Amino acid sequence: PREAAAHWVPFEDKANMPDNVPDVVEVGATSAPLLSASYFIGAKCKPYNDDFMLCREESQGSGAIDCLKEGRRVTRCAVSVIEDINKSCLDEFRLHWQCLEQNNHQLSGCRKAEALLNKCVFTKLNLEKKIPGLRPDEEPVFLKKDPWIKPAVDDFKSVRAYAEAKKNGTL
Amino acid sequence: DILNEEAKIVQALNNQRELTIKMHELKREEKDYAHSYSPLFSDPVPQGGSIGKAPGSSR
Repeated sequence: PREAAAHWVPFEDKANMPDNVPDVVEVGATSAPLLSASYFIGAKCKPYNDDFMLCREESQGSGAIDCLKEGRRVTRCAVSVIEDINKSCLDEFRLHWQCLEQNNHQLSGCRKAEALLNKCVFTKLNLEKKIPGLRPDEEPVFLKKDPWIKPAVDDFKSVRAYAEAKKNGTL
Repeated sequence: DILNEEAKIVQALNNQRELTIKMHELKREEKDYAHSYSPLFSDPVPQGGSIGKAPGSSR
């Protein structure tokens, strides 16, 4: 909660989780893949994440040890989402998060690869990207045409792929 | 007629003596949080500082 300052020393511990806790696959995705697939892991794994945080609320200060069984399932279902999005559109997912590698991981600077990825995942993985808390007669911001805030440099691969998807008629 | 006017005054002074002993007991009696703090917001429970709040921090 507070930052380490004044000569902090990093240390690691070679040790293992005990016998009674089963093993769990951990997420190997990085900040641009994770920020890319954030909306789709939030769309598929809403009740599991909600179960985890609601358990952690109900057992106060228990915290760590007593809702471990449910933090298993949130990691498992998000790994399921990212495996499925790899096998579905590895190329356009890659186009998206390689765009997000530049521009400070700003989501504002990568709209034209984001449209391709959202179409490809809604077509095949059939998850939709939505923003809740947004009452009607308020346009969602990744749908609007001529935004005020445009990126400095459109990346070249996604402009070319966006024009090719115009020409194919899939868009 | 003078002994009765004695007894009226002595009754009126034992009334004041009991009045004082009561009003001295009423001070040292403990008082509710709704009377001795703000009436509105009668709980002492804080829930203070809620912007980046962690679930599980309640107890």
